[PDB]
Parts: sequence; structure tokens; C-alpha cells
Amino acid sequence: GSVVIVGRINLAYAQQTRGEEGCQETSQTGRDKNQVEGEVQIVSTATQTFLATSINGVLWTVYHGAGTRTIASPKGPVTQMYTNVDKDLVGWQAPQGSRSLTPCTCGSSDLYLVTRHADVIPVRRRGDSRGSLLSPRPISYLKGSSGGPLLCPAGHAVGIFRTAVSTRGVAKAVDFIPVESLETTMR
Ligand SMILES: CCc1nc2ccc(OC)cc2nc1O[C@@H]1C[C@@H](C(=O)N[C@]2(C(=O)NS(=O)(=O)C3CC3)C[C@H]2CC)N(C(=O)[C@@H](NC(=O)OC(C)(C)C)C(C)(C)C)C1
Ligand SMILES: [Zn+2]
Repeated sequence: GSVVIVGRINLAYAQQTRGEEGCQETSQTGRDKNQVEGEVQIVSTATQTFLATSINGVLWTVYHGAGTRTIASPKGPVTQMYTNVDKDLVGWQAPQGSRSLTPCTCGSSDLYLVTRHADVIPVRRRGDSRGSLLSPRPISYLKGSSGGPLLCPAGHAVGIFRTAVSTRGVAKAVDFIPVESLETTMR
């Protein structure tokens, strides 16, 4: 079926636009004539819910979430533009009404992760695709936030939340797809 937009996060505050009946319906129809807004979208399949983030006019998220699914749009289902499984990466054309995040070039190592509750979580950049959490978190607290953005102090995109780095059920750090690798994927 289709990936369906069921909410959005404005930059922070989250909003929901669609429920289980609507989501079950639109996952199946692929037709979503709903207004789109925001930089991060809350997105659902029939089984999973996570985040997706618009960068370079492309809406990016994780493959472990999206698979090869099409996305629901006002004119019908839209196929993926990018599918790079070894990056756990998929991308569709950013739907009308989304605004893309601007890539970070300030080189800051003080990052801020946005969760599906529109909570903003401090990260210390530890390297290209790695960030350590200042306060470690339970895995289930961060479940549903993959595909969501890591920002710099200025509000620029540093990457897309992919995997959590866990010891004994506690996330001590985050793995993210950097904005440069999206560039690489696009070319
Ligand atoms: C290798 C990644 C992967 N690839 C897949 C490819 C195909 C596939 O087929 C189905 C499944 C895959 N699963 C995958 O991983 C799965 C999915 C993914 C996941 O849950 N991602 C997030 C998250 O919030 N995810 S999410 O809940 O939003 C999900 C709905 C999208 C961001 C996490 C929130 C806590 N996973 C990890 O993050 C694991 N961490 C981890 O693997 O770290 C390593 C890479 C350093 C070892 C956990 C569970 C320990 C936290 C395991
Ligand atoms: Zn920046």
C-alpha cells in the first residue's frame, strides 16, 4: 500500500491530520487531497508510523519504514525518486506545501533532534553520521522519530535520524543520514 501523511511538525510543534480510519483508507487509495504544511511530516504505513523530512525539494525518510512503497498525493500515489537500501534511504518528490530544510554549513557540533512529539533533543556531533545524546533515552521513547531531522543551532538540516545506538535497551547515541549523502544520492 501507500505511505500516508498523518501529521506534520512545524518549526517546535506537532499536529495530526488523519486518523486510523483515514490512514487505513488513504494507505489503500493513495489519494490524499489534504493541505500539506511544515518541514517534517509524520507519516504512516498500515503497520508503522515514523517521520519524513523535506530537503532539496525532496521528502526523505528511512527504508526500514517505507520499503518501496508509493506515497499518497492529491493526484494519486507517487513513486519513489530515490531508493538506496544500503543507506536505509528513500525519497519522494516533496509534495506541494512542504518547505524544505536548508542544509547546514555552519559546521556546528551542537545539534538538535526533533521527535514525533516535536520534542527537541540535544546532540553532540561525534562525527559524520554519529551524534551522542547528552541525556540517554529509552528506545521506545525515540521509536517513531526516524526520518526526522537533526538541526543545527541556526535551524539548518544536518541529517535524517536513521538508527539508535543502544546498550542494554538504552540509546546512548544516534545514527543519521547526513545531508551530504543525500546530495551524493541526488548527485
Ligand atoms: C539496520 C537498520 C535497519 N534496516 C532495515 C532494513 C530493512 C528492514 O526491513 C523491514 C528493516 C530494517 N531495520 C533496521 O533497523 C531497525 C529499525 C531501527 C530503528 O528502530 N530506527 C529508529 C526508529 O524510530 N524507527 S521507527 O520506529 O520509526 C520504524 C517505523 C520506521 C530511529 C530508532 C528509534 C529508537 N533500528 C534501530 O535503530 C536499532 N539500532 C541499530 O540498529 O543501531 C545500529 C545500526 C548501530 C546497530 C535499535 C532497535 C537497536 C534501536 C532497528
Ligand atoms: Zn548550519
